[PDB]
Order: sequence, then C-alpha cells, then structure tokens
Amino acid sequence: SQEMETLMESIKKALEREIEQGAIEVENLGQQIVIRMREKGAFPEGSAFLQPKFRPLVRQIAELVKDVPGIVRVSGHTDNRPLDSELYRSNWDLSSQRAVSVAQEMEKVRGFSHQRLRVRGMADTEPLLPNDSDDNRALNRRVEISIMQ
Amino acid sequence: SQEMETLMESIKKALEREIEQGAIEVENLGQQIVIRMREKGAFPEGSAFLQPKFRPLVRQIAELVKDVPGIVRVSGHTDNRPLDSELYRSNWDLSSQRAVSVAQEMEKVRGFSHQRLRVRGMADTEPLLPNDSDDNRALNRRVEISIMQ
Repeated sequence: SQEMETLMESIKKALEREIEQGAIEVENLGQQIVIRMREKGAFPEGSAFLQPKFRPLVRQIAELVKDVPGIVRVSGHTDNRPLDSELYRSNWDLSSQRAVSVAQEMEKVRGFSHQRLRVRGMADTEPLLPNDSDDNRALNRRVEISIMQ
Repeated sequence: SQEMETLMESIKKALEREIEQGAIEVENLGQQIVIRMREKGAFPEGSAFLQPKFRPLVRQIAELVKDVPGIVRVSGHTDNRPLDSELYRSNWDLSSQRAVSVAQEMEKVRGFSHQRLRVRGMADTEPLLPNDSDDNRALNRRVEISIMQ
C-alpha cells in the first residue's frame, strides 16, 4: 500500500489539472486505485473511438503505473438506455470496445506490460448514480482504469 | 455452496454429450463454477460470430443457471499469436467480442437476468496450455462462463 499510496499521489499531482476540470477522478477503493475517465472529451457519444486529444492522457496514465506490480483492469460502462446503433450490437459491445480502445493505447507505452491488462464491458450493470437524469447518465458512461495490487 | 454443487452436477447432466465430445468442460474453482467452451464448433477461426449449432447450447447453459444467485462472468481468450484481420484491432478486441456474443445469447433466455452478466476480454493473458503447438493454441482460444455466487 505504501508503494500504491505514493503512486496515488503521483497520479493525483500528475493529473491535477484534468482532475480540476472533472475529466479524471481518482479514488482509493481498498487495495485498489480507481481512475475514472469522464466520457465527454474522451469518446464521442455512442462511439468507442478514443479521441486524439485524449490519447496522450491515457498513455500518461500508462507511464505513471508502468512500474508498480498489479493488474490493470480497464472497464467500459454505459447508461441504461437501449443502444440504437449501426456500429455496436449492444451496450456490452460498446462498453467492451471502449475498454479495448483504452487498453490498446496503454500498451503502446514502452515498459508497460501487456500481460497485466484485463478488459471488461460492464454495460449498465454498475451505475455510479441512478440513471434518473441526463447529467447522471453521462456520469455513468465513464471508463475506469483500476490499478489492483 | 450446496446449491452450487447441485448446479454443477445438474450442468454435468444436461451437457453430458458435449462434455464427452470435449466441446465443453465444467469444473469447480473455489466458490465458483467454470464452464469452458472450446473454439471448434462455437466460433469460426478469427471471428466472434457465434455459430448456429452452438447458440442453443449457450441458451441451455443460461436456462440452467437462471435461478441461481450470483454474477455470470463471460470471458473470451485467444492464443498468443498476434492476429492480423481488419475486423479486429487486437486480441483484446477479438476476445472481448466473443464474450459479447455469448452474453447477448444468454440474455435471450427468459428469466436469465441481464444484470448478472459481466463481459471480459482476456486476450492471451490466461493460457490454459503452453502456446507451443497448434493444438495447444487452439485449446487456449476458449470462451469461459463463470458462475460466481
């Protein structure tokens, strides 16, 4: 945890601006560091296309954690509205592909180990808030990078 | 526990022939039932398309567990051969999409709850066998359904 506890501050202070804007949130959850990445600015709505101006943030996260032992679990989330897409078969598909986009970007950082990654699509199974508002749904549509000891 | 032993034996029953034909493997893993389904006869090589003959087997599994508490985690796996298709960006993509196909099929069973599903792409991170022969690599390309109380 010492090793992790330092990493968390290293992360918080390396991304202090993104955190200010509300683009990144960093939480401790047991022996686990969770980095939530707001949808807005990272992915177009209804798309797993990781936006150019966000890719360096993702690599920056990869660089920051490349030296700690532990699984890096990348999890895509959607809100509860049915997906009307020509591109994705379901919210499973969309949420999965978002995680894939992020994992793929992370493993481009030299020294970042491919073997530690795991990609998950959670669809709407883990809301942060009830999907009772537009702001709430957007919030639930985050992607999370979890650093697990 | 007790309802997890009946479940396991029950599945062994209903899937007798598939098991004998090596199409499916079922075993305990701590507090959890793992069903492994080989690539051959379930997915075309290099594709996430769930093949027709296998769709009923997937729904059968979903029938079997629909009344048991707990998460159903569907996990796709590849061998360690870097893939080159234009359909999938990486083994994360292909492994994820296969889990997606199986999850979508399962949730078509009435009374099987969408909320209990989780989808994972594991790429080559969890081999069953050393990746040192065609037969071994093939066996690593399974999809697993884990029933976790």
